[PDB]
Amino acid sequence: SGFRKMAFPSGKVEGCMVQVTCGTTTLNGLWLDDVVYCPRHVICTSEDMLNPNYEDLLIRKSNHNFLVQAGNVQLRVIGHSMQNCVLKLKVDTANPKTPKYKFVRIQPGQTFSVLACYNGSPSGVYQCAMRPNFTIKGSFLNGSCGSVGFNIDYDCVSFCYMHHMELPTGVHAGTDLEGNFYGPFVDRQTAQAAGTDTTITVNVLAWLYAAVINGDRWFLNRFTTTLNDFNLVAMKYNYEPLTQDHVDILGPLSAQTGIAVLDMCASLKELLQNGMNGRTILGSALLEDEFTPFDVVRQCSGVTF
Amino acid sequence: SGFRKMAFPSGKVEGCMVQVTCGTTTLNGLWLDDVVYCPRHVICTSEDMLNPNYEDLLIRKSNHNFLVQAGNVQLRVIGHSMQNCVLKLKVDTANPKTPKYKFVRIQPGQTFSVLACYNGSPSGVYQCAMRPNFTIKGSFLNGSCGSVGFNIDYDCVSFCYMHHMELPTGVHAGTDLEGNFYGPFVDRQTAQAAGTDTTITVNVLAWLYAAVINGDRWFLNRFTTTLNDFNLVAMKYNYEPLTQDHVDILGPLSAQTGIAVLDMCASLKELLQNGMNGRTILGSALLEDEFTPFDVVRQC
Ligand SMILES: *C(=N)[C@H](C[C@@H]1CCNC1=O)NC(=O)[C@@H]1C[C@@H](C(F)(F)F)CN1C(=O)[C@@H](NC(=O)OC)C(C)(C)C
Ligand SMILES: *C(=N)[C@H](C[C@@H]1CCNC1=O)NC(=O)[C@@H]1C[C@@H](C(F)(F)F)CN1C(=O)[C@@H](NC(=O)OC)C(C)(C)C
Repeated sequence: SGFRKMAFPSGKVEGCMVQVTCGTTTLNGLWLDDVVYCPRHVICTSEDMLNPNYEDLLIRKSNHNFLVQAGNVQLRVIGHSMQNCVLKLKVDTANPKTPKYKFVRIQPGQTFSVLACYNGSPSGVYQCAMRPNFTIKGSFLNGSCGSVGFNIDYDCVSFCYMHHMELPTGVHAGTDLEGNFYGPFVDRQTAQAAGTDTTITVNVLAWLYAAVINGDRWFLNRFTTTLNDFNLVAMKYNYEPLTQDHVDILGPLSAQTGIAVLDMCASLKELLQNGMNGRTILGSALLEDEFTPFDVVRQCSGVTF
Repeated sequence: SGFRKMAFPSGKVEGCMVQVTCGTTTLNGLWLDDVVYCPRHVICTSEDMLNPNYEDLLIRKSNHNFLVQAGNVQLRVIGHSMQNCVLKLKVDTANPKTPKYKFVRIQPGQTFSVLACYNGSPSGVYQCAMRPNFTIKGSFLNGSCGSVGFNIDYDCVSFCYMHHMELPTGVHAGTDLEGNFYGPFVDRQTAQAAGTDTTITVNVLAWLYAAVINGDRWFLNRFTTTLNDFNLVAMKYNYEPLTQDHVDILGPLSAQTGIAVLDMCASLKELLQNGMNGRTILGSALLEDEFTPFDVVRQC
């Protein structure tokens, strides 16, 4: 029993973290086989950030301008190239600690673990959901760029995120491992607005099932609702519209507790209109939306890697 | 910017997790040098648990009744001894992945990372605080016993907790790595009550500093308070009394922000008396007490 925000064990990702220095900028790099991936803004000076021409900036750099350090040993850069917003530095040594991996582009609503790093040394691990407006609510300071987001499938690490910048709301933005930003953001220090955020309805439903499995039952009522009727309420409270795909994804949890998805939607519908009235659910005074139906199932089956 | 409940990187501890089986019971063990540490209740049947005589039960077990596995490698058990509520299994191989380590008994109010494990394999990592009543609010299922709590200081792993059981209220109990339970608990399946819990006042203040460093400042008022008057209010709302030692520990945060501890206690006094009025601090609708001043400084 008990329900907690839990991150994947970071060991396999810790063995891939290196420090990448160019000029006065020092950030983190991901060393897989004989390539070190890092954000391309590492080649900028504080002034360049305002409006960089990355192609021209990279032309002025050579392999000797990139100081790559794996622990106490310096790695030699023998080639460099730019793939979207990512810099790929070829090194002369392949990472002997390279795990089985893949590069994946996650969807909004999906979660991942972030291994926050500074000077190529891991400092902490936490779980994030990719918000519907393609930002993340992380904890990142100067030097944290190049820190990666990932999920594990027993043996294989699916790298889905690399940290690049922080936006007005204190929210974070970054790319997949091919350098394509999530959202409408650019790696330039100019004002940029993230869209209006929305609550991940399917994740709130998943978390209400986790509450039932754990003994928190007070919010359960005898009503049901239509996917269409519920969406009229969800739109008023800024919740993402619920689809049949979402209902099918929630099937395993619904089957385990014997509570139908439309029945849980009716319980959620009343929680949005009447509020929680000072009561808590799983130790929280708000409705949580950063647990996927898969995060809940994993923590209700003991899935190991 | 951003403030998150963050666990330490688990790689160093993952290399120490092994599977320990005794009869039909399978749980986790901690392999450091040539010794595997695990809960002593691994030797119990579902029947023994109700009222175990561990001394008599362990007498009936030999080294061969303990199967220890690290990955697909079988470690040969060549010795066994019981220290308090912990079993120490001597194996024929020293763990080559043994980090620099120490065993620590943490104080109530302090935090640690838990590497949750099943079948000797790591499942996930989360941060916990040892409550004033010596329980933790974890996420542990059947087979999670043996999973450990730890802190990391650069290269050294300070192991502070080993999971043993779940209490009537859904909370968790366990021992330090010497087998001594935190709190009044015993490894027997009988009803046991954890005391009335209290809020960790020094941690709530550290979290208020974290909020100000992040731009959440609506709760900051122009008032100040004394230690004696703040403690009169804190007593009413079931908070631990704030001491000069607590004020001293808040020093680095107080200096980094330029906000006196007694000015922050006036903000906290008004938050307790008037309530939060549906507002949030760092995305939370309640006052959080599971971040120590050190946890906050580490992320600021
Ligand atoms: C990477 N090491 C940092 C991480 C950043 C530091 C403060 N909080 C964080 O998360 N990344 C940067 O400093 C980027 C690099 C520049 C750019 F993104 F390429 F343009 C600007 N940086 C920013 O994050 C800026 N954000 C911004 O311009 O967003 C539009 C700020 C935070 C203003 C320095
Ligand atoms: C260890 N693998 C489990 C962990 C437990 C299972 C569900 N969630 C958990 O935290 N530990 C146990 O099953 C212990 C072993 C027995 C004893 F502690 F040695 F006595 C009893 N177990 C319990 O946790 C029981 N709790 C209990 O009796 O508390 C007083 C329960 C959870 C009732 C099986």
